[PDB]
Amino acid sequence: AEIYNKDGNKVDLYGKAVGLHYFSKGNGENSYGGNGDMTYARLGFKGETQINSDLTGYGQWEYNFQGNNSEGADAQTGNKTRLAFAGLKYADVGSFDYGRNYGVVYDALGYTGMLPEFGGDTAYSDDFFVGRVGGVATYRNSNFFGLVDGLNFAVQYLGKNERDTARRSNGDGVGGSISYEYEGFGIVGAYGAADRTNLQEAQPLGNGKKAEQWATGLKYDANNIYLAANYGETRNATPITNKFTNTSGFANKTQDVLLVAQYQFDFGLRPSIAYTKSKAKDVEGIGDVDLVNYFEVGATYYFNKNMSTYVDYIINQIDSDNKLGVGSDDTVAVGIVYQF
Amino acid sequence: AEIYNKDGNKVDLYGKAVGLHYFSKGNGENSYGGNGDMTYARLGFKGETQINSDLTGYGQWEYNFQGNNSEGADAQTGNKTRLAFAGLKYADVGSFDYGRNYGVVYDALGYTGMLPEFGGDTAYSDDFFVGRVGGVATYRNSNFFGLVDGLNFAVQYLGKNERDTARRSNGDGVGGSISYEYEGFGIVGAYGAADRTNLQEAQPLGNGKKAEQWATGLKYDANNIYLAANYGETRNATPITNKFTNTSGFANKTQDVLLVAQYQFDFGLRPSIAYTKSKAKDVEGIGDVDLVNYFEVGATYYFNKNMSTYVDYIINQIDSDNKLGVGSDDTVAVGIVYQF
Amino acid sequence: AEIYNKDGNKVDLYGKAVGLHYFSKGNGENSYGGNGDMTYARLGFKGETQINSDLTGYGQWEYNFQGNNSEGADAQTGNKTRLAFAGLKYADVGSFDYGRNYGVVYDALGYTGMLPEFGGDTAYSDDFFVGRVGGVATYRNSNFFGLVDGLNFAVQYLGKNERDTARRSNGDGVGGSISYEYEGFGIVGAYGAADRTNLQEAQPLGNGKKAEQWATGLKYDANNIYLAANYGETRNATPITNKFTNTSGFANKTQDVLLVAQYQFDFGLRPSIAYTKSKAKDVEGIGDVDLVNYFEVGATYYFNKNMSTYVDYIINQIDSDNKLGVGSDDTVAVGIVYQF
Repeated sequence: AEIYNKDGNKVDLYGKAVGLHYFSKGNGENSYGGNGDMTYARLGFKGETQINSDLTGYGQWEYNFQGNNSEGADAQTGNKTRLAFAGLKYADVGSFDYGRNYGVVYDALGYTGMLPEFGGDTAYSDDFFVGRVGGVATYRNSNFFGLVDGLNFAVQYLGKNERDTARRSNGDGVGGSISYEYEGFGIVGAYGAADRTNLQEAQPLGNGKKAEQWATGLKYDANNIYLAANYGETRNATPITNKFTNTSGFANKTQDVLLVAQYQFDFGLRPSIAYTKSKAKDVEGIGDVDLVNYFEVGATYYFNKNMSTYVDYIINQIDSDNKLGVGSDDTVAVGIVYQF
Repeated sequence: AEIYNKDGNKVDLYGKAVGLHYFSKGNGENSYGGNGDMTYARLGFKGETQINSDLTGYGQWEYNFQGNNSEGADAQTGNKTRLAFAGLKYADVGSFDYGRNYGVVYDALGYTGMLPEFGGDTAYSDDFFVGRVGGVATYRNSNFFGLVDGLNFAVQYLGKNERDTARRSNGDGVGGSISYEYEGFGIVGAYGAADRTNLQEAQPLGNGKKAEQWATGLKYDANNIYLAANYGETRNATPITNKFTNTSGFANKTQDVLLVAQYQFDFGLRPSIAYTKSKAKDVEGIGDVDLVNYFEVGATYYFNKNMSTYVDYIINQIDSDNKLGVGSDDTVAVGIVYQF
Repeated sequence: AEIYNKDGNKVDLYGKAVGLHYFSKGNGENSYGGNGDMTYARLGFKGETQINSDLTGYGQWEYNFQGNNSEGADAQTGNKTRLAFAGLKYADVGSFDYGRNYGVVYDALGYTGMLPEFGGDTAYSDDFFVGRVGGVATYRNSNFFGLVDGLNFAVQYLGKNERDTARRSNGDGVGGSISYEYEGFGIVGAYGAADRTNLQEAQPLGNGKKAEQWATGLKYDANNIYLAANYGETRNATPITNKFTNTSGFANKTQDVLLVAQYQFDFGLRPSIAYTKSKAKDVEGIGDVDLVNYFEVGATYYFNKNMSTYVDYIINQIDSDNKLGVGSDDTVAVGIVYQF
């Protein structure tokens, strides 16, 4: 909600309270999304100030407050800053920003990250260029310096992040993306490669000294219709865990497919149909293993722009004999969102 | 403070900074409220959007930021989300919301939770239906579908919450409350019962497979006068700790009484007089033991609606030979509140 | 940003997103400021309500959200409440507030805490009266009851804070400051002494039962020019660590000097030149050792009041044979700030 706007500076304070609950059988240990209360809230700000006609400064922060913890010792479980960055946009020269933000390969995966509650399985956090990461400097150009309507690109520099955990770490790397949008149609190509840290290399699963990730996407976005598809692959970048051995590391190789089809009725109802499948290849020990594999059917109903509710239903196709221990049960999420 | 209100959506961003200090003798280990700096702040939002004349969507989040921690490792001590839920209210049909919110038995205990700094001792957090809990779906009806002015009820479904701690856990249960308000007078009755988790049962104190809590309340609220009284009981629901043995669990049984008398002078001064006593029965090993027992005398002075200061004084009636180790010293809280 | 102002109550919600990165060689273990992503954000509120013509109530809270943590287990690293207090100001009688706030000796050190990214090295947190501490009650008087323009003083009472750590702890103490400002010129004198806790005394380094800190400051602030200087000393108050022995405690004695010279060009550029040196005397075992010692050259460029960027460069004068293990390498900070 734009709570402030004076002297060329406008501040949008935004947030939401999401009552949420997952239904899966058993202790949801073997299901797709788990089970039980998953309530949470978000609070963030996006500011933008016009330094002059061609120059704009801007910043953004967003935090995640779990609403399913007790007020006891576990009270902070799941809380975190999702985004934190500042930047400048100059005329048709492009924008530049630095901070915790989205990796460039997500310029592609974004296409199918449209499910009511699930989806976007391959867009992991602190996992190089596919989701939100810290220490990324991003340059973006729109309409090719204003010379080509619809042609955009981006290059991104990822600074080394040596964390206590191999999962949340990364070495230096570069990434880029090129996309093109013509009247409802959009196509993207994105790619990044980075150094792996000592600790990532000291891991049991996955083998290499460089991580890679690319994804391409195609979409048709117009006339109440949204159809999108993604295909990408990765080398030693996707994190996996053998639940049996309690071993961990990264998939040597994966091939990822994501399809989404949705329609927005005029009265508020937006049905969703989706398909996801990410399979790992050459896992040291297992061979080829599915990591994610399911059909999604769900629907969101918008009361207006501040209120909505939805049911997301995962029809898990993973099978009980999955070598890594990946869960095979179904999950149903029901939620009620208020937002501003 | 209502910082936003356009297109039927109004956002109230609220909060407070409370400079607070407790005075108790010794290391306040044996006193009622402890001793020393207890400064803290609150930040929350309450939004409400009119989807149409009969339908309203709404959400709320509130957080607690301790102001008495260092900026060192202990910096997060005491921080937590207090409330987080979204919901809908439809015409005279009632409201429904889901998230971290107040258990229904507090519809009763609320009556006497009016002290300047203390009071409301029996309304514990993450303790089934008496205080704030996670994963509660609540239906509330006002004026009996609009057919009976002043007659309200509520039913609430509590979802299992298996936490790492027996204190912060709960099984599934249902609760309800009926209250009636006629011209300054109000009466309430509230009740809930729930399953106890394995871990709650594995505890040294308390014995059963079901937790119960009911409370009734009576109040006279008009003419600058506020007089209220509560009486309730519980089975295996109230958490207790033997300080000697360092044993823990729940009271098999308790009987709780709370009385409050206050007056609001026209110039800002609101004196308070209260009495509280909660006694546990059949504690495995001790027999009957008082858990809370005191007189309260205090006063709040309102400079206006954003500024106030108060002194709350607990005249502890617990005695030094209390079998559980419950403290017997007095405590005096002084505080200065700014809020919006 | 003043997001609210009605009925004599105005709320200023403020914050910033700072994309930040440090450049130091090696693993920045031996450099002055470290190395890598240091992105972060701030969110705070300052409220003020006019109770009547002579009386004002007010409160403030400010929090620090690190933007360089993953969304994993380390997500909360560095987060904390910086300030949290409420208070009243009455006519020319003075103001009083209580909560987590700035120690009075900082009324002096503030003079030179003006560097783009570094500086203010002696103004440690939870370190008695020099930086932000919890449980301080502060009385401030301006213009000597309105009888002497430019003459101000303050007295401050610090309540004992027994934390789990000797570094973040303190006993009771009192502090005061007197300053005088005449047309661009300002002079200050500040002083405080406090009890040290058992745990502080149980430490390997430093010896005494009372901590002291005083600093004097001189400044010339006018005509786009800012020149300031500080000199202060401390007894058993400054925290130090022998990196070799991994020993810790407080410096028996230190002598601190800080000089700053800056100029604000009309077009937005504010160059900075500074010098800092804090040396410990009588360290048990080492003798005299420098703790901080460097030249700073840097510059901030203001796009407007909401957007700026800067480069701060530390020319470390500490030498590689520093007895405590204090780092000797240089550090360069580059940052881009959006704020409101």
